[PDB]
Formats: sequence, C-alpha cells, structure tokens
Amino acid sequence: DVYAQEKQDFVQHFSQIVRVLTEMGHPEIGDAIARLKEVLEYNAIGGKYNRGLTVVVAFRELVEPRKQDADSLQRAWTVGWCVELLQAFFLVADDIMDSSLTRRGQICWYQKPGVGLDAINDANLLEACIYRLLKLYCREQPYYLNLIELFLQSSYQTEIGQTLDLLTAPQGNVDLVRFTEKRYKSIVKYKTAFYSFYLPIAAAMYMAGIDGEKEHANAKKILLEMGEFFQIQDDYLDLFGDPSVTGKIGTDIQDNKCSWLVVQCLQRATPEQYQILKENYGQKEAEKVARVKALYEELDLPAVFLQYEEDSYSHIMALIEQYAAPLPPAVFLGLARKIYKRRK
Amino acid sequence: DVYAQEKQDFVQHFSQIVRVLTEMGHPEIGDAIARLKEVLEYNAIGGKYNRGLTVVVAFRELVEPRKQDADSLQRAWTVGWCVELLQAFFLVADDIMDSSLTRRGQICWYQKPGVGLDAINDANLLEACIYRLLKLYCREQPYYLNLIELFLQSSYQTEIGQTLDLLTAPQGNVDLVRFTEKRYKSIVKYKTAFYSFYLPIAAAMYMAGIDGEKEHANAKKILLEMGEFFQIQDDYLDLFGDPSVTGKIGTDIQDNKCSWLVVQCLQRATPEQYQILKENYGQKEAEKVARVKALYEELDLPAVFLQYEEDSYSHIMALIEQYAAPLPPAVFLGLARKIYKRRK
Ligand SMILES: O=P(O)(O)C(Nc1cncc(-c2ccc(OC3CC3)cc2)c1)P(=O)(O)O
Ligand SMILES: O=P(O)(O)C(Nc1cncc(-c2ccc(OC3CC3)cc2)c1)P(=O)(O)O
Ligand SMILES: [Mg+2]
Ligand SMILES: [Mg+2]
Ligand SMILES: [Mg+2]
Ligand SMILES: [Mg+2]
Ligand SMILES: [Mg+2]
Ligand SMILES: [Mg+2]
Repeated sequence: DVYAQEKQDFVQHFSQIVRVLTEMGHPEIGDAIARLKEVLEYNAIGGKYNRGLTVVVAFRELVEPRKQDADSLQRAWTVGWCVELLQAFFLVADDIMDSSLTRRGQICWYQKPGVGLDAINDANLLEACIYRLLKLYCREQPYYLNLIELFLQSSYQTEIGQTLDLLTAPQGNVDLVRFTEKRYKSIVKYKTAFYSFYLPIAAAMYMAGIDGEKEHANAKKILLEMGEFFQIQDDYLDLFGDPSVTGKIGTDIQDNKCSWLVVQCLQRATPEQYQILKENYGQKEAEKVARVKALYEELDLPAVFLQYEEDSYSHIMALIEQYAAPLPPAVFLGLARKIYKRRK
Repeated sequence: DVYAQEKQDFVQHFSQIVRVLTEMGHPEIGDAIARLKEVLEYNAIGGKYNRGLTVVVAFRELVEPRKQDADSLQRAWTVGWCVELLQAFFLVADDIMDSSLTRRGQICWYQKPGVGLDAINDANLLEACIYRLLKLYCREQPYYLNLIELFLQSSYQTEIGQTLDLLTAPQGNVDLVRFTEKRYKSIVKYKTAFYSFYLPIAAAMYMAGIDGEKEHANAKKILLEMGEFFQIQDDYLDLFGDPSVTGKIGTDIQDNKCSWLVVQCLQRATPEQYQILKENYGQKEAEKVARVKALYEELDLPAVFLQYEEDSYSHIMALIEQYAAPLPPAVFLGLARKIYKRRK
C-alpha cells in the first residue's frame, strides 16, 4: 500500500509545518500563535491523512525520480498538509453546523470547554495557514498561481455544496419530496467530491507541470465519481458504521439531511413506511432516530449499500480505463484501493 | 466630500456585482446561488461603504485621468466591493462570536429565524466571492497576484487579531490585569487597522502600479495609526453612541472585552473603583453593565475620549505631512475627514 509507504515521512513533516507557522519578528502576537498551535494540534492531526497523502503519492508517481529532490519533496508534503488544513477548516465549521459531538475519536473542538463559538475564528485561521504555506514554500515555482486558484476555487465549490446541504435540510422542517437522487448527486458533487478527490490530484498535477485543460477535465471525470461514492459511503457509515472505527457519531437523521440512506428509503418505501419516515425524521428524540434506523434495516439498505459499493467500484475502474491516459493508472488505483471497502 | 461624489456610482455597481455572481452553466446550484443573493443583499448593503469607497476614491486620485477609462473604473469599483465583501464576511462571523443583536439597523443575520449557525457558511461564501470577482475582472492585469496576496494576507492578520480579541476576553473569566494599553494596541492593529485602512489604500496603490516596498511601508505608517484611532472610536461608540446612528447595540462589557474604555478606566480608577469594575464587568446582567457605564461616566471617560480624538487627529495629520509623499496628501486627508468627528 503506497499510502503506508509515504505516510511516516508525511506525518513527520507536520512538526515542520507547525514550526514554520508558529515562528520571531512580532512577539505581540505570540498568544495568538500559541492558540493557533493548539488548534493545529487538536484538529489537523488524528485522521487518516488520506487527502494530503494523495498529493504526495500522486506527486511521486507523476514526477520523474530525477526531479524528486529534497526541496521538491518538502513542497509536495507541504501542499499535502495544505489539503489537510483545508479539511480541518471545513470539519471544525461543519461540526458546529451539524451539532456534532465527536470527531476523530475525541470531543469536537467547539464542544470543548472554553472554546464554543470562538471555533469559527480558529477554523478560518486554519484556512489562512494554507495560503501562508503556499507563499513560504511555492512562491517562486511556475505553478504558484495555479495552486492558489485551485485551493480558492475548491473552497468556493465546497461552500456552494454546503449551502445546498443546509438548504435541503432545514431544521425542524420535514419535507421528504426534496430528497431526490438528482438533488443528492448535486449536493455531494459540490460539497465533497471537488475538494476531497479532484483537489489533491490536481495539485500534484500542477506541481508536475501538468496544467492542460484537457488533462484536468479527464482526471475530474474519474475523481468526481469517486467522490460521489465516498460521500455515499460516508452517509452509510453515519448510521451503520462503528464509531470506534469512524471516530464520530452520526447526526444525519436528526439534522434532517438529504443522505443517500433517506433517498434509497424513499425510493423503496410503501405509503405506510413513507408515513413512518415522515413522522420520525429530522427530530432530536432518540426513539424517533431509532425508528428510522429500524425502517432502513427493514428495507435492506445495508445489503443495498454493499451491492452499490460493488457496482460503483466497477464503474470507477471502467472510468480509469477510459480517462487515465496519459497519467499512470496507479495514481487513480491507489486512491480507489484506499476508499473501497473502507469502513473507517 | 469626495466620498459623496463617488458614492452613487459605487452603490449602483452593486447590481452588477450581484448579477455577475448570481449568473447559466450549472442550474443544479441555482438554490445555492439564490441563497448567496439573499446573503449579499442582507449583509453587504446598508453600511456606509467607507472601506470600499476608499478604494475608488484613492484609485481616482492615484491614476492619471487618461488611464481612468470605463473598464479601469469597473475594476476599481469591483475591488472596492471586494473590500466590502470582506467586511461582510467578518461582521457576520463576529456578530455570532460576540453574541450581538443588531447590525446596520436590523437584526444580525445569524439571529434571523431559520438562519442561526448556517450563517458560518454564508459568511465564508462572501469571502469566496472576493476571489471570484478578482478573477473575473482582474486576472489579466499585472497587479492580479499582488491583490490576491493582499486580500489573503489582510485576512490572516485580521484573524490573528481576532484571536487576541477572543483570548483577552474569555467568557465568564474576569481578569482585569490583562487589559493593558500595550495589549490593546496589539489587538486593534491586527483586528482592525490592516483591513480597514491599509487594505483599501494598498489595493488602489497596486491598481495604479505602485508596488514598491518603501511606498507601502510609508502608507502603512499613516494608515495603521488611523486604524487604531478608528477602533478606539468604535469602542467608545459601543457604549456611548446612539444606536439609531451606529446601527448596532454594544456588547463589549458583557463580553469581557479589552476595550479602550476599560483600559482608560483601569488607568484612572481608585482601588475602590477597581473593585466595582471587577464585580460588574464581563457579565450579562443589565444592572451590572449599567454600573460599569456609571463608573466610566464618573471617571469622565467621554471627556477623555473627546480630548484623545483631538490629539489623535493632530498626530495623524503630522504623519500625513511626514509620510504621504510621493502620493497626493488628499488620498489620506479624505479618509481622515471621514473618520474624525464620526459618531456613526
Ligand atoms: O465528516 P462529516 O460526516 O461530518 C461530512 N462533512 C463534510 C463533508 N463535506 C464538506 C463539509 C464542509 C465544508 C465546508 C464547511 O463550512 C465552510 C465554511 C467552512 C462546512 C462543511 C463537511 P457531512 O456533514 O457532509 O456528512
Ligand atoms: O463592528 P464591531 O463593533 O462588532 C467590531 N467588529 C470587528 C472589528 N474587527 C474585526 C472583526 C472580525 C474579523 C474576522 C472575524 O472572523 C473571521 C473568521 C471570520 C471576526 C471579527 C470584527 P468589534 O467586535 O471588534 O468591536
Ligand atoms: Mg457533518
Ligand atoms: Mg455537514
Ligand atoms: Mg457525514
Ligand atoms: Mg463585534
Ligand atoms: Mg468582535
Ligand atoms: Mg465594536
């Protein structure tokens, strides 16, 4: 597993990241820099680092070994950490917005005593650190502007997606007719697929001098479909995953979300089951959440997910055969192996 | 008043801004684009537009009339609106973090029914719109990267400042010893002075081809001091301003903030008054807030502010004599006239 190979060096670059962002010229901001170090240590560390690692792995596979010198590698590990900072920004904010309880095996940052809504600022600081790192490591490289624009555009797309997520899930307002497959695909494309799948591979592409519109469009055809699958898996794991593996408690039913689970339910339900769903969805009561889960189990949605995972894998692999060239297929296969059969 | 001169054209460019950000290629995101239009209309409109207008006014004074063609002006009005979008991002988030009630004469966006913490996303979308506009209007200009970096750096500095604001004001944790003049100056420099004063003038400087390190450092010496004064005035108006002019209810005492008022109080108080301050600061109770205000009145802080405003004006005007050249002094005088004697 190429992610295992690269992982140790990537994780150890984090001290470096923390040291370059937390230092000398302005001691008047030291208390703020100390707080940033706490935010970084609590929120950017404890995941799987798959999005950032995808940058590094892809870079190694796209760049000739002769061009993978010491400084080129520091830049690739830095840009990977930029992706992880992006994720950390997003998760901190999303946990607030979703009223989540745990994340990565610990209490959400905003739930910690003495943090609360100051987390809004902490999150945005994480976002700022991306642009600082790109400037400190990549400003003299011919891909600098391409990466700045990629991160900014990926944030915009992701924020548009999140707007669709929140709008399709108004609190205390159950209208099941909104929850369609078409709407679902739109939400997940924007909220998850661009940043989680296109972004890291595209960053590596740009670092390797692959800036062509056509090469980017082809990669995207693979990567956005991978991303859809990933978010479907995320939705399934929200309810049916083991939290000691996922590291977080699910909130989709209580938060009235347009999950893949509820879309599948709606496609299968009898009128009677529809009414049960309607009376019990989008509400905080533990027994109403439990009724919805029982309904999903009654309608064999775990088995449906397992079948969808098989079919989607196949479809993605077909897209790799179709759209990988002229890049090495391993770039996409490494990422597919990571996500398929994930229960994490 | 040069701000009055420029204002009408600037405000009417807002329809244009809204039309270019809210349209054709992706109807799947229309609901999100509709929501963005609502956010823009509620939050970016109803202020004084002074920060954005400073861009336009400065641009006109720094660029030869022969170079102030139709497209150059659209770009300058767009970059002004980018500054206003930045402000709107910041105010939406800050109102949440400060538990504020009103802003610009209406209920804060997050307090509106059916908004709540979804405002965190709405705020960040406003931030994203800045980079979209810079790309759509300025990408082929030799100052493009300079402006991207300026906005990003100004956001970072502002977020560092906000971190110092929140840290020096922990909820329910009164320690008056933290509230020093030195700490105060640091907070306001970072949280307010960079983005409100250096940013708009520097953007115009860059648009006019003035990119020199020395020219920027000189402007900054004026503009950061102006910004300190502005935030002192903001702190004074938090308590002693008329909300029908300011458009917002103050929260500094309840929120335990390191305001200029509390720093001045601490410098003047007897041990007995110190104890009163200590027992009544940083608490939600209306009568405790009222006691603090009575103490500030007893210690003549309104008269102290009026004297400080005179001395600061003088000092700023001295800095303009010192540091304006080779730019026209009017660039700085127009902005000083706007802020001095402001009660708004
Ligand atoms: O990890 P989670 O299961 O909570 C997923 N989290 C997730 C997935 N994709 C995008 C986001 C996201 C991105 C930006 C956000 O806010 C921007 C201003 C920060 C909020 C959430 C968050 P989701 O809530 O969609 O099930
Ligand atoms: O208009 P207000 O009186 O509320 C002032 N508002 C203000 C002044 N300077 C900076 C900010 C600001 C900037 C960024 C923020 O959050 C970033 C993630 C958005 C929050 C607040 C907010 P303050 O709270 O400092 O008295
Ligand atoms: Mg979530
Ligand atoms: Mg969410
Ligand atoms: Mg989820
Ligand atoms: Mg405030
Ligand atoms: Mg504030
Ligand atoms: Mg204030």
